Amino acid sequence: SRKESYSIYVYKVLKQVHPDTGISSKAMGIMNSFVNDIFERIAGEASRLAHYNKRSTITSREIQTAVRLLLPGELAKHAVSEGTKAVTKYTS
Amino acid sequence: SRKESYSIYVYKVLKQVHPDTGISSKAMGIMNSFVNDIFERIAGEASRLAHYNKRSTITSREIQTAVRLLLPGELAKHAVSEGTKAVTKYTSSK
Amino acid sequence: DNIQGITKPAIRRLARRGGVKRISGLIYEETRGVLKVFLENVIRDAVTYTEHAKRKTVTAMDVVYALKRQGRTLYGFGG
Amino acid sequence: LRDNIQGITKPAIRRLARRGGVKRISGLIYEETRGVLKVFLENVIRDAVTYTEHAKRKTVTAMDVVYALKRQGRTLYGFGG
Amino acid sequence: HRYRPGTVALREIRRYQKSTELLIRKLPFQRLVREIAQDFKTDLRFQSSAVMALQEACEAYLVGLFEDTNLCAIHAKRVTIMPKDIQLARRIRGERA
Amino acid sequence: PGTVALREIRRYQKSTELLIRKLPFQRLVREIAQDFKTDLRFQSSAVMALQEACEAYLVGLFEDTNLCAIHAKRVTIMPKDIQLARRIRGE
Amino acid sequence: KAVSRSQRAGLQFPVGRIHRHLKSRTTSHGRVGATAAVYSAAILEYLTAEVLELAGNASKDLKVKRITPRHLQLAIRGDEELDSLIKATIAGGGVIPHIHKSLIGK
Amino acid sequence: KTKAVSRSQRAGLQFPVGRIHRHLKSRTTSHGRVGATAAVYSAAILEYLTAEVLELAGNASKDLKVKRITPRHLQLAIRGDEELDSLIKATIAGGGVLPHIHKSLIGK
Repeated sequence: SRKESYSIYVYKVLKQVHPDTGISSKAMGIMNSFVNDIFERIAGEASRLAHYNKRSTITSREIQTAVRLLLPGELAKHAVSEGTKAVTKYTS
Repeated sequence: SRKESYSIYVYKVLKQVHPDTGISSKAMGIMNSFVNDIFERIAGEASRLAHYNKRSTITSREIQTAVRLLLPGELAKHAVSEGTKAVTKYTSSK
Repeated sequence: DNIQGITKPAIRRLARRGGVKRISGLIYEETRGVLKVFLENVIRDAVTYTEHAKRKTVTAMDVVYALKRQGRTLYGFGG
Repeated sequence: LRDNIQGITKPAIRRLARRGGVKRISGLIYEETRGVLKVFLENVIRDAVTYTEHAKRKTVTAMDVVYALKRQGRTLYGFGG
Repeated sequence: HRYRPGTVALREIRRYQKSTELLIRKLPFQRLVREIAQDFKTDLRFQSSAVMALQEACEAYLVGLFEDTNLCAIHAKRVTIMPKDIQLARRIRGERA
Repeated sequence: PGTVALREIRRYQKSTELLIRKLPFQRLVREIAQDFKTDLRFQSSAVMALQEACEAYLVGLFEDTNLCAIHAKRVTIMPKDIQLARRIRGE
Repeated sequence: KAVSRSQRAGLQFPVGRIHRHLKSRTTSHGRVGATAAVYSAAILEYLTAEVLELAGNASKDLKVKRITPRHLQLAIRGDEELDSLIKATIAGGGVIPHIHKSLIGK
Repeated sequence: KTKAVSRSQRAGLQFPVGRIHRHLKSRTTSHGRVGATAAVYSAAILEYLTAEVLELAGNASKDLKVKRITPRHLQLAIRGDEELDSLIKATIAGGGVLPHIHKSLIGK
């Protein structure tokens, strides 16, 4: 049966930024772990945020707050400026 | 509007174990908070054993495992005994 | 400036509860540094939980949740 | 099993030390460091066996030890999860 | 009559280590949390009990930092605490470097 | 004099190999698990995932321990430094 | 005549207010009834260790009514516990006395 | 019936908007996972795999190799000032250590 991983999107993104470069298989497992750790931290914090405010859904703002808590510094104001591109394009 | 707290149950347990004694309104805030905190740790952590095994339903044998991850030393060995007694009484009456 | 109102004798009291006998005169202006950064790091989160819910007063629950997030929980004000 | 903590032989402790950036190691560091490593192993393999017992397995598996580490603030990237 | 240097420092330990009262003045700490807040969102308001939960958390942090600092000075043969002690304690607990 | 001990630092901070012998560490982890349950079997990747986490803890402790020896004006690390680094860390 | 599930377990704490609480922390799926009866009695049983160990404190000071300078001066003195509550300061609780052996006069 | 256009390409993203929705629902979440909140979440995941690969190949280049072996992660993830805060909890297996001799242990 199928096992499923993020392994292709990290490779796709590598060819976005370093078109000559590659990854060893052992160094893929790192990205395939890291990328789902940050998934869980955002899901867990966004879940608590909905609960504290006694909502049921989790709209964009329930995540933009979870990113603006969880990320340390310039990464917060960058990631917030990056995600507000994506939904602004999607809703056209 | 109205709020739910464990304020009555801690007093009811206090009178089980120190009959002459009582507890300040400043100290109730703490006990109610300790009870919430340990609840949220057990319930929040119990969800993860359901994910790791890909089971749907939270169950006694699952909670039993949460209160041997979250509790240290001999404290765990007592809680695990105490809760087993409680289930055995419940399931003998339904 | 308002940070200088964390007066020298107050630092001595805090220190005395912690059990220290004798305090170098450099510790006063250095300790203010660690208090000022600690308050900075929990007020960022408390105002974040405020701005999320659209209200514009920081509640006791906001500072409780901010402190809870950073591993510095308090039982007292609402667990 | 016999006495297998003695198999963390003195030179190996010196290698670990050398990585960590230390010059000179008093002779009492060897028997202290075995003490620290045995306490760490106990507190992680206990969790790893409780994750195993929940699933009715006998074989301890890599995800069990990774979940065991993850709850103590000591997350490991490299073996999944 | 006048005591020896040292006598009154140990008298103060046995006092402030027996009380549970707050050690920073109210208004001077209330001014500080407002000034640090208005740099992040202008025209806030605080609930009267929010600033108390700041103070009760701060004092309990400062007092813990000193308790872990004195451990360094004692190890380094001194009894006096000095900045170089705090920088060690705060580095091993991973806060600053 | 005093230089070859320093030449080892520049070696082991460049290599990323595991520094404890494999079989001796594997037999220790089998010993410590027996008092939790008899007759485990260990998956070959589980024993590795322990070792990778152990060495990374030990070497973090020697990094944090050295800082204490420097504080006492010494060079040599001593158990009283490990004890301090663990007490102040909260182990 | 309705019974209460607390009485069938033999517990003082609310077995059915739990259950309803757990059913709000649950992925998208349900929770067995026999969970509330060893969820509770492993929250009671910390009470009658948190309270209870105050025998060693409130009664020893000849004062009635538990107050916040206790629990502290206990929860951070008994040491099977402490590990459960490290993550928490106690408001208005102060600290246990010490003084290290090198600061006192020799 | 007018073909299909995947939610990723509509958003402008290389990460899978569909897969992530179906992961968020059936996470430890409450019972309503809005679809606009899987786009502002593929984005604030892909952005790290730029901001953390960008600088890593940026150092595989400097050692004159082609393929990013595992230590080249450690030498960024635990070298950039913001990444060192985001990944505190992480041990990179086979990742080595950032080299350093303490300035007081060198002689003269």
